[PDB]
Amino acid sequence: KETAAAKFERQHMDSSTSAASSSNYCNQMMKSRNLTKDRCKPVNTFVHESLADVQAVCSQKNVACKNGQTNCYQSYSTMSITDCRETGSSKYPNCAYKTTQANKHIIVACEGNPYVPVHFDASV
Repeated sequence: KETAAAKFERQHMDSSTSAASSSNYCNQMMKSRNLTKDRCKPVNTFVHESLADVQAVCSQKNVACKNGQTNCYQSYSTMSITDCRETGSSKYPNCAYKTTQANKHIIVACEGNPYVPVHFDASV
């Protein structure tokens, strides 16, 4: 169940806001995107740009993925993102996340035809 493309969208797309609204943004979003169901996903980034703009990164700067895969791409421009990271007070099933707002390049791995993001590698 769940294509890689749809999983990327579920984990990493939030085009409904221009930026994280409150310090509770990550706690709410990690839960509601089902990333705290069987485990506290330790780290996860949301992108506040249109899906088209994020898909377009698959046609931007070809770079190495962190594991050495050759199908990663860095956005030419910076993007509004929110980094969500599990904090010291976090213990499944009571997950607790630090919310970190930022504007930076995203790096994604792309696959398929249509060639779309299937993994969030990093931000810089």
